[PDB]
Amino acid sequence: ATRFKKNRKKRGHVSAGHGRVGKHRKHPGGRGKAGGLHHMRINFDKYHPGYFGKVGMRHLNLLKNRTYCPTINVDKLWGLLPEEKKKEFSENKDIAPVIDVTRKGYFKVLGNGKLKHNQPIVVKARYFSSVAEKKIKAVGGQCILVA
Amino acid sequence: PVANVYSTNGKNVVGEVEIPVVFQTPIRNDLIQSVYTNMSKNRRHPY
Amino acid sequence: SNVSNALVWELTRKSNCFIKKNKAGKKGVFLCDPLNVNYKNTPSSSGLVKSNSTNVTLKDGKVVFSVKTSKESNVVNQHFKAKNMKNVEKLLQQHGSFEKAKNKEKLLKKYKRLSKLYETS
Amino acid sequence: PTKIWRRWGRKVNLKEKRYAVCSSIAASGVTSLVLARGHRISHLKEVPLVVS
Amino acid sequence: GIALKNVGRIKKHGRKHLVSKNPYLRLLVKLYNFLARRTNANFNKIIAKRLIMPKRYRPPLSLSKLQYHMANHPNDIAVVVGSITDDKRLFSLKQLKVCALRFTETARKRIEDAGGECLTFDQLALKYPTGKKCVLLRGPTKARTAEKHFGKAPGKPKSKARPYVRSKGRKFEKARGRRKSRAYKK
Amino acid sequence: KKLDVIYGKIHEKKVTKKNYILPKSIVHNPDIYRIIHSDKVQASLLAKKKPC
Amino acid sequence: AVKKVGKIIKKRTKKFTRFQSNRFMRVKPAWRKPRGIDCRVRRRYKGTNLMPSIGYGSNKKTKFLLPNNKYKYVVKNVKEMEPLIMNHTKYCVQIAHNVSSKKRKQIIERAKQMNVSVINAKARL
RNA sequence: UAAAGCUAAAUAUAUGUAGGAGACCGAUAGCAAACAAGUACCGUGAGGGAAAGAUGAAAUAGUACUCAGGAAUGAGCAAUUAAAUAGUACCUGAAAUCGUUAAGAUGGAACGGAUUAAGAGAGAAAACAAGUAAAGAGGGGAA
RNA sequence: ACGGACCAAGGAGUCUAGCAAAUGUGCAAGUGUAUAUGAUUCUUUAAACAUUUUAUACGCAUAAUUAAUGU
Ligand SMILES: [Mg+2]
Ligand SMILES: [Mg+2]
Ligand SMILES: [Mg+2]
Ligand SMILES: [Mg+2]
Ligand SMILES: [Mg+2]
Ligand SMILES: [Mg+2]
Ligand SMILES: [Mg+2]
Ligand SMILES: [Mg+2]
Ligand SMILES: [Mg+2]
Ligand SMILES: [Mg+2]
Ligand SMILES: [Mg+2]
Ligand SMILES: [Mg+2]
Ligand SMILES: [Mg+2]
Ligand SMILES: [Mg+2]
Ligand SMILES: [Mg+2]
Ligand SMILES: [Mg+2]
Ligand SMILES: [Mg+2]
Repeated sequence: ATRFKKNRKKRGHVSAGHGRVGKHRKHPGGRGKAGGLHHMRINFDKYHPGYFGKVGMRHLNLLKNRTYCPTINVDKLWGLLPEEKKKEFSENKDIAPVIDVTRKGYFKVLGNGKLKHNQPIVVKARYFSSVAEKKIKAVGGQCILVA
Repeated sequence: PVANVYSTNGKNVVGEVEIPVVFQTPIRNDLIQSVYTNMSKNRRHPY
Repeated sequence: SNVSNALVWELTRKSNCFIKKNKAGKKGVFLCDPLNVNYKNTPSSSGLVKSNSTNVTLKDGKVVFSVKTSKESNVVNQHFKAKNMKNVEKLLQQHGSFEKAKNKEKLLKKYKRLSKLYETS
Repeated sequence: PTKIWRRWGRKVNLKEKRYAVCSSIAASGVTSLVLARGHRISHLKEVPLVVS
Repeated sequence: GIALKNVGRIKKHGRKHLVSKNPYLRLLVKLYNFLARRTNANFNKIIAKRLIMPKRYRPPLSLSKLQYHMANHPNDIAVVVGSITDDKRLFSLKQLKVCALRFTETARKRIEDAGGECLTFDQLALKYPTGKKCVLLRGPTKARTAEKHFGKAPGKPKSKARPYVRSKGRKFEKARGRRKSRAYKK
Repeated sequence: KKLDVIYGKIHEKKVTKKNYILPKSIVHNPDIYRIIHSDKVQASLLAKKKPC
Repeated sequence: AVKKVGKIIKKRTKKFTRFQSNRFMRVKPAWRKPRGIDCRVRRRYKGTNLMPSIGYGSNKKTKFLLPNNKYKYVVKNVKEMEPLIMNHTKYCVQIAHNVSSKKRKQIIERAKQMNVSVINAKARL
């Protein structure tokens, strides 16, 4: 809203806040990203260090749907269950839950965190990591591969 | 807490109903005014 | 439980259909609401904020007596037709048990002032 | 020169809209607030005012 | 004349008043200013100050860290001037008593199912006027992402600051100035 | 009466607003001067002091 | 100079007129602050126009009182002057410029019955 | 399953024509043009291109008569209108610039800041008198 | 040293895209009902209201690192 703009405070002043000696002129240093590597070098180097040059191989026709893969850690793995359902399994001891994470939108199980001690759980997925699968085995569970 | 139901002649009380729980919302004039300023822009015509 | 006297004061400090301020002669601001004995814009004199109140007003030609005295949201607006000093004194005992003496002489003086106003036809 | 691609309207979150409507119904049930908006209701009995 | 610095006038630096126009918050500020003044307890002063700070200095606190902080303070009350959030990484919750400004629906439900209670600040002002057996806590104030861009500029030796980039990949700012293979690293 | 169904006090298909929760307050009771005058608070105050 | 009547003190009575407004007629007398190098008024040369400052301010206890020693209130109809029945010794009334004679007669007659003074009760007679 | 062919809908519309509308402009603004406007006028030619709205309710009230004067025009005891200092160049009618009368100043500029004095013009809302008593003229309230 | 014989009207940091910091508001491991469709919406309304009768549209966030197979 034009009511609150800064320029209205300079309305009786001569130079509109831009200076007697250095004016407000039009493009006194170039246009856009003009002078990089010549007279804008310091800015480019201290704020965007790796900007110039190229590195790596080409990939000519990508097709990103071939490698799409969302992940989930073992922490959030008991939290997919309702709390009253989580209560029942921790009470009884000869039953365990079987969870299929692909039905929830995850493809690869990943292994950060701590599973509950002596509480078996069976997990279905497309890919597993080594540490995640070890942690699932240690508490008495099992991993299953699906496609 | 209840409310009375008045007949269309304006004098008799012909029942009562229990006050709905929507009537306990916090009254917030700042929020109402701010939401109103944005919403009232949607019916303007261009020039 | 979503409202109190203090919250009602917070909502009606500035935006209100009874407030009047004078652009010229910068001193002063008034509340002209029906149950304001004075006309101060303070939480301790405004009829909308207080839970019990009494007042005397003209409102049409004659003089009218008003009571609020609503203590469980039973907002009751009793209006009585003041006639003379003795009747007003009787009504103050009848309905104004919650007032101090200090407020009662102020209301009586206000009534004595209001009784001197008249017009034609 | 004024143009037709000035942003004429705004988008408002749904939850805030609903919150404001709810807070505006609640204010309709306080006698003091209704009076201060300019309505002459010195002769009403109840401010919620339900009718058959 | 006379040789003073800042013409003898004392300087202060923080926030002085509320910016928010919420009437309930203004009622709270009035109440706790009164309590701090008439019972100078160093508990009411800090509270009266904290509920004026801007949003970035009232961070959320999760349930797991709340329980961890109160592990050696049974039958005490925790006081927070932010919001409490749920944590799906916890398996079980104890019985706790907590006062704060806001609770999320899931956290509020989980707290009450274990036998605890939630309080607002006008209830703690009424039952604990001087904060006896109350423990003040706050969440992380330097975990926001904006803070990862502050500090030494990215380009000085051994700086941890993130850069502002269009996107992320091998083609976006990784060649000259980021590896010894192109004229120098960092 | 429809106003209790609209906001989920009683549930009904195609009338109740889906998964909407009625908002909550940061103050339990906005009467601060009733809190100040209570005995518990009044017994913790300090004697009134003098101006200059 | 300083003018003092009772307890009311005015620190200055002359106005502040705009620099060079006596020499050019396109320059109006209303005060504007001089900006611009080499002015001789911005630089406080002796012998020229003075600038207004916060020092000339009035005592807070007597800031808006008229020589009547009361405050002024402007009314537009009979009903607007209701609040003056409680504070009739600290206020005086003035009638608005665009009210008719018929309305003015009523306003004056009520103001007399309330024991409040009217500043301009001689207009349109 | 190439080197032959056909096909509606969902899409676009600074043109032409008709209809509706706006937190738009208000006669130096808005289209160049609110009016005999792509007109008057300029250029050998391709082309360039303005200025210019308002008496009053009604003129089915637009100024009859007399005197002076060659006329134009002026004046009236004469005349329309609520109004002519609304008379057709007609609502209101600012500033620059000029006329008339009055009051002042005036030895190679004039205005000005501070402070007083001498003149001239206006002014009673603080810049005196509640109340009592006898009439006279009004206007309200209650039992 | 340059502009200024006088008066009236006009006359100059704005709009859109994209990013960030600050602050206010809502919800919170989530958040934002896209294009559409529905309705006993239809002067206003080109607004407002709704969401498909153990619930996989899409964006940003919830995980990094490497030229890369990948982990
Ligand atoms: Mg400056
Ligand atoms: Mg310049
Ligand atoms: Mg230079
Ligand atoms: Mg000094
Ligand atoms: Mg002055
Ligand atoms: Mg200089
Ligand atoms: Mg073919
Ligand atoms: Mg074809
Ligand atoms: Mg039109
Ligand atoms: Mg034009
Ligand atoms: Mg007339
Ligand atoms: Mg006219
Ligand atoms: Mg000479
Ligand atoms: Mg030059
Ligand atoms: Mg020149
Ligand atoms: Mg102008
Ligand atoms: Mg922000």
